[PDB]
Amino acid sequence: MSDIHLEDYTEQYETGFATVDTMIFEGGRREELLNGGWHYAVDQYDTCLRQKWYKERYRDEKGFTVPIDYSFDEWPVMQLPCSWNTIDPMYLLYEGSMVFTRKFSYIAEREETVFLKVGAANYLCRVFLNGKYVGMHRGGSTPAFWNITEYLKAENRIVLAVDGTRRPEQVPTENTDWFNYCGVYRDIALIRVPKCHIKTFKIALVPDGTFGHVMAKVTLSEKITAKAELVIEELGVSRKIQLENGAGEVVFDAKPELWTPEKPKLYDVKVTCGTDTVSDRVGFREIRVNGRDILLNGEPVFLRGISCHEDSVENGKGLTREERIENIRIAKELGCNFMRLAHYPHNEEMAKLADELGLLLWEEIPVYWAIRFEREKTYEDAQNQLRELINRDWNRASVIIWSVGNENADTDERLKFMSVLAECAHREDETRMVSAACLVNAAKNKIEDRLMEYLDIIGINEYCGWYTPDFAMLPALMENSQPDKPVIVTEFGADALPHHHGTISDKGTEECQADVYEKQIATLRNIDYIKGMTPWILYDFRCPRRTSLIQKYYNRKGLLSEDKKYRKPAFYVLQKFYEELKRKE
Amino acid sequence: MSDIHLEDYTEQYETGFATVDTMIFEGGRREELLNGGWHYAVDQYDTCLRQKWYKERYRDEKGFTVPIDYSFDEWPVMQLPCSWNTIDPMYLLYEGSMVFTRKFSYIAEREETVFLKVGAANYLCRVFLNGKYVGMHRGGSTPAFWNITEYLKAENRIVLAVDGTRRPEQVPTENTDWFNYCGVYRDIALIRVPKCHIKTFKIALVPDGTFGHVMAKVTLSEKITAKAELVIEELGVSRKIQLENGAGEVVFDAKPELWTPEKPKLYDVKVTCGTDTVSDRVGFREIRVNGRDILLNGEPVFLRGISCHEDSVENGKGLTREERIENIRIAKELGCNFMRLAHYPHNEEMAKLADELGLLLWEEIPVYWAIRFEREKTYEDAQNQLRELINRDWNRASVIIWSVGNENADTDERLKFMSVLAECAHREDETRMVSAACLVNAAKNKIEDRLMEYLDIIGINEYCGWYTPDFAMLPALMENSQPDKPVIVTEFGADALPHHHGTISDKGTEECQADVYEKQIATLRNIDYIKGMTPWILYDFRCPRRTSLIQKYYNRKGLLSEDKKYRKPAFYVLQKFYEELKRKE
Amino acid sequence: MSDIHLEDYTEQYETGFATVDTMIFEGGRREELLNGGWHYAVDQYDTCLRQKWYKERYRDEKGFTVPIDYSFDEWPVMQLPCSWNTIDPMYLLYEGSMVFTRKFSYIAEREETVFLKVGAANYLCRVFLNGKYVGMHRGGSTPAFWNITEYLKAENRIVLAVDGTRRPEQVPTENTDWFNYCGVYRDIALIRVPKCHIKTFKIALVPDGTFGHVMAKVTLSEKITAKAELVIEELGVSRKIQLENGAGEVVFDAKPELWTPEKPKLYDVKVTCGTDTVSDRVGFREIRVNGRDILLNGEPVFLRGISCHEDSVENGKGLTREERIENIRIAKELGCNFMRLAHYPHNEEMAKLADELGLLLWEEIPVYWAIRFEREKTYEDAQNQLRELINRDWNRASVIIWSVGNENADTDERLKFMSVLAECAHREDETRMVSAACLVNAAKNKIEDRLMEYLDIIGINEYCGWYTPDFAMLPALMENSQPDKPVIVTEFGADALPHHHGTISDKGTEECQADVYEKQIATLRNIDYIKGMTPWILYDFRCPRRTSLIQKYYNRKGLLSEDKKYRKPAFYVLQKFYEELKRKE
Ligand code: NI
Ligand code: NI
Ligand code: NI
Repeated sequence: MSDIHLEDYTEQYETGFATVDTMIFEGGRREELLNGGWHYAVDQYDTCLRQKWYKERYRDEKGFTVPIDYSFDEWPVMQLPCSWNTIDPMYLLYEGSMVFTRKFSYIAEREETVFLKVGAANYLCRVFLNGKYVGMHRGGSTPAFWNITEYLKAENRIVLAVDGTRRPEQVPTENTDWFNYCGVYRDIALIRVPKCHIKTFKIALVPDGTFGHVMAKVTLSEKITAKAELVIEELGVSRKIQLENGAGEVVFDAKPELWTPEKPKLYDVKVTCGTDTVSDRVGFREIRVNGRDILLNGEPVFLRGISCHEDSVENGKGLTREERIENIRIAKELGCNFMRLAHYPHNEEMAKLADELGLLLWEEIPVYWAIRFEREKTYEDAQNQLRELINRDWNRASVIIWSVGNENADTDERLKFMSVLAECAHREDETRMVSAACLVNAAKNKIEDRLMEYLDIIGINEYCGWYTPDFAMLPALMENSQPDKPVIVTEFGADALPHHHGTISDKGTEECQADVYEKQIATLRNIDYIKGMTPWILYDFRCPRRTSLIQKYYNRKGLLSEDKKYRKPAFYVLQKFYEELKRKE
Repeated sequence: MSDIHLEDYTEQYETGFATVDTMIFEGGRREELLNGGWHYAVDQYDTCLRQKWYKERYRDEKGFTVPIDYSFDEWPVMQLPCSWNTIDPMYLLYEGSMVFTRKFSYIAEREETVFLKVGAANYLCRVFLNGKYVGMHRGGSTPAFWNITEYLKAENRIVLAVDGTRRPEQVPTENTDWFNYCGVYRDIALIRVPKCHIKTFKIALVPDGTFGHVMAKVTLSEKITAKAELVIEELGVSRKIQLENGAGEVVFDAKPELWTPEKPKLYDVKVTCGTDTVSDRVGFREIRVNGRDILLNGEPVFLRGISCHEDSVENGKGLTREERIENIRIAKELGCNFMRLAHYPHNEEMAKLADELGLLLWEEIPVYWAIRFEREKTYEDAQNQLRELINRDWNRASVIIWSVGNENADTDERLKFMSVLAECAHREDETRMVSAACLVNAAKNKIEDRLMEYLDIIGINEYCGWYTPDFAMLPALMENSQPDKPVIVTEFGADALPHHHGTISDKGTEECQADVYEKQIATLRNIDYIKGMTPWILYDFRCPRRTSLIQKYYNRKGLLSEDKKYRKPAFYVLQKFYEELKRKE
Repeated sequence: MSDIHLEDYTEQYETGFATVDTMIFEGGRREELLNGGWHYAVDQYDTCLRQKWYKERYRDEKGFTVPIDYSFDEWPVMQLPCSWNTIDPMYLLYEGSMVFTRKFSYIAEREETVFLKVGAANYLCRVFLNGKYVGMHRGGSTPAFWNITEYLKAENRIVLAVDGTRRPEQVPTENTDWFNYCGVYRDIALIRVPKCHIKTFKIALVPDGTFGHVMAKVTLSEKITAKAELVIEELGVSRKIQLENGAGEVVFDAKPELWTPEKPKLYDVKVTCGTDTVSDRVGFREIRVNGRDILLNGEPVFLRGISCHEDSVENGKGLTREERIENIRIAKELGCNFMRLAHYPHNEEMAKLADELGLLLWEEIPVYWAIRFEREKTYEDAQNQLRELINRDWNRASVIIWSVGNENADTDERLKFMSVLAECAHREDETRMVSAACLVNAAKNKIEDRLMEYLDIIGINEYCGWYTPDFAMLPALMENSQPDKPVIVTEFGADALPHHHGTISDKGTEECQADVYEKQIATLRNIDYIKGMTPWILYDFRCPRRTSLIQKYYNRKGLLSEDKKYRKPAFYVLQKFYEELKRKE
């Protein structure tokens, strides 16, 4: 009677992990999706994992039918991918488990390996194929890959069990300032590849100040002596890459036009190896820090930014391509050259669109507030998510900063945890800057945090005029501080319910929010070491912490309403500043 | 930064407990309810307990307003008491926290102590009054009492934070076979009493075989020497009780008509002590076991029973008086003299109506499936709920059996935990029988479980013809067993979706369910040691484990549909059996 | 290309008919229903019958999948039995085909024959089992039986294709004055019987004027020599019946209390033959005609009647038991001893409830208006429906009159068709009277119709004061006529929209309807040869011919509104008349 008497029914599924080490490079690969209607059940008590519905035991050993608690083909249907919270109002506040199943046929036209990719599933995803357990993924915003070659038949049943439960030891914890959207909400794909295939492919301008050297790195699925053929036709590049034990790299001379948000030049690149082919569309640029300067392609820059969550009234966390394009267009209308994508990895199409339309990006993992920094398995979770993100987005010129977390306490255990993450980012990616968003040192009203020593760029969150209501605290904060690194003010802002007006002293009104922006900008614009800002936030987003009548379960710090149809007065305050900077160059 | 960086934000509230030791006797006490509209928020991340909204800190020390995430008087309103899951479809699957608040005025007309009673709140209830923490209750089906005398002002604000979260270490665990209804779902009351008041009052027929002696026990809120006076005018009784250190008892002669379900005679009793008065309405009966016989008032009985959950389509767990009367009336129409109230304490009005209308009762605590038997604090939770139940219902003649749990594994840790619970019940109540529902010993197909040694009556659950599909296992089971004490078959049955028909071999149909009842009765009715049965169950109830098309998130073992408007064929099978037994006397 | 180029795709299904000759007697037989949720499609073009979906050809001979236009297990679900028109507003006016399918398991515990019964399906029902065609039924209001023994497997799929299409050559034609309710709307059953089983059982009081002799006739499924034994324990009866070639009968002495509506005495009767047993619950009464007198148990009666359709706002033609009880109770409150069930066989439970509650009945087949009297296959359809009705209801004491049709033209072809139907009824049932509802002879304003010669009782429809607006035509009609047999006025009345008032000259108002009843009763009550009346009608019913603002697609001649919650003034006019007759005895 283990289905009712087994206390630790999940331990048996802690195997077959999808991790950064099972990802494959997808550029240029044809994929068949499993998007569509899946039969589903709400599984509030995790009954599928206790009773093992995926085994489909309908009769006992003696031929008697047994009672069952599921009916796969007669279950209702839900269109995947989606955040299930926005499918039906009954599911808005549901954060337990749902079980999804469908069938598909499989015929190999040649010898091939097949991966299942789940583009994102929050928070846990357990995979079953033809009655057998494939494995699981932990972490709610990164793609998960499993080699399913050995499970496939001519006709298949796949089951996905997805648990939205919040837990203090997860990354993030159970307490955040955003909405817990659950389910399988980015594309589900089948990827056929040769037995010997390209597993990783990384390419970048070498950040040596000459703008004339390009590095490319390849690893294969097998330890083999081989070569790859790299082609960049527009740059006249055709170079051999020699592979030893399935890995190799090359550095070669080239003269690309350097990518900027204003001139987002991209190049088609193609790599062959054995019978395999991949391709990408990549820009070349150098991002460095020199003293207090942020240098893009050798030139100091001011990052005119805005923060942005992955939220949608209709789609929850599963934004469409159109919604991503809208966010970039509105940010550029606002005058931005930079966007802070908070607080987790967004859909990879965001950085691809930023590559194409021209917008610098900061990408982040949800090491947020009271992470269990002492727990080794929590470190393993965080480091895997960091490395998944870096591996997924390595070739995105638009991305210039990896952030290892946000608003964590300055304790010994936090410093060990997050400094090692910062070292991990640097080791995984020699081309990009590493940052994090820190709280103000309240005792000294000072930019001072032990983590900052390990960062290329300091992010500081401050809410003077709001959570720190006395505006005079802001000039004092900047006078008290003299960092030797560039500073991005990674958050400031104020709530305003759309169309809620009052005096500038009425916190929560449009007038007060615009007044906060006026005072913030008047101080920050003349601090020499502040080299950017990403005010919180582009538009209102669902938020379980905000319950007042002038919040209505949305964080109201957006410069636009939650459907992005309406611009609040503070939008035009920030825009006027950014357009001034643009006019000055 | 405590509200965002404190990991263990709940430890500070582990104080001011409501327990069996803070209960007061309520019979004959005037109460003022706080039922009504309460302003409320969905508090998914427990923000109220982290930010301490109940302190209502609206300005800082320098007079600046600070942003806040709540608005008590402008929140929407929910009528309490209720299960919040049936209030709106958005809350059906919500099992986090909600925060409720309202105001009330208080004027003492004489010196008095005041208790707050929360009739039931699942699972945790934290109480705040005028910005101060009063305390909390743990356990989802028993009434909670706090002395609030020292918190009261002329105008008051009360805040209740109620957490529906399921946890493995709770009682029950996170895995049950019933629906997790959450909220404050029985009466909220203010109770004014003298400073020295009657704290407990227990009265029962002495089970000495004469039916002519009555015991009465009183304790006071103060450890003093005093006399109480007990009056039963209809029986010519007036007796003093000498109290010492706040406690005393007396045994006296009386000639009551003995309570039975067929003739449920009740008597008004009144007790005074100092300036305090309490009263009750009680029946007098003797319940004993002799060998394999269950004896009511000296005569062997067969308990023609049905099991029953506290479930309602419209009201969730917060059944109305009319719904309880309906359940009793339908049970009696079915031919029952007995009902198993599963698996937790029902509203105390159930046993009061059973006293009045005439139905014998089994009441139970949710020590169900995989309880953390090794954890001392889990034992403390279970023991407290057991003692709350017994103290609440001590004077209910209809209740004859306390059950200490259901379908637990026969392990050493379980045995230590549940045998000590059974000893607790025996020590707390010398007048009633103790039982539990046990699984069949699958190794021997036998009624054999180490806990049975500690019980007066053996409860056995068996599902031959259903989960044990071979009917032949049932005669084998009864042949293999020769218990020395009475056996109640506390569960058997089969799913049937209302109006879903098929052949008797189609599991899940009405015809198969009726066939299972026919074969169960044919065997059970001729087993000498089976003195009762409570088939599972009177009517269909919400059940998160049952997801098939012929279940629809209801357990379908009811003899009636979930609205009790429709009787399935198996209803008449059982009814015919019970009416034969009644015909025979 | 058969599914697209075959013009006559239905001819292949004109086989395996369910007819009166395949019916079996059901009294006392255990049945397993197939009522429940069936997966279904709207099949507007009869694609299932052209493409043969029931063969489930999913792959071609080379193993390729082929496209299909159905998905049995993933279709939506409809609860059967029902009139599909009242299931959803989208189906109210749908009268094409629908396809229903489900599965069921079958295990024979002994050698047995199995019948499928479809209690009623309007108009055509085609049956498929495990991919094979079983057969079909024609006729929308009678039960259909097919021997499916040789089709059954351990796991079965049944498909029912049901066509509601109206056709001029059907019985009824495409033009009626009632609503075309479609679908399988009475119980679907599986019936297990011995190979040699009792096929028909008929029992009645011998109409020889002694009231002391009972006849009983039995036929078997096999043409063998055997004895049956008949028992009526309450009357001290036990008699053998000698069967030869599968058939025999017996007449025996018995002293039953004679059934009347006021004292509806019934008796349990049981018949055994070999291993088979059937039983029934029957009353004993004599119905005869002598001159102009209708004699019940030897006494002249006046039939205080009302007409009644099988109509329900919520359920369409699939009335519940409660709705039938309501119709009988309201008729008796109106003062009726008699009801005309128009214009087709109602659920057989109607006459069983009339047996029990006490109401005399007229039952009728829908040979209505412009039947294709010249077409032999239309005659075959009508004769079969008549014989199905008579075989179904032979043992119902409440039924005293079989009606062979309604308001047909007095032509030579009609006379040949309907007189042979009347001879059929007489030959099939020696115990009951035969009638029909005839139009007034408009040339003579006279009761005169060539079919009346073949009837025991004359039914005349007349609408003086309504369709014949001059009331003076009614006394003229009765003056012009001097029939030699009893006359029942089988229809009169007037529209009244509930709560629609006006002057007595406003046709369509309550006042005018009451005025018509006053004048009808004033004349009819003093005509010597009028021995009964069944005014049209008890309550408003759906009617596609009535489109005015004061009709709203209902026939408004009811004495009550369509939900039977409201009694119009004419209700009390008729009630006052019937209670005067009852007062007089
Ligand atoms: Ni406005
Ligand atoms: Ni039914
Ligand atoms: Ni009126």
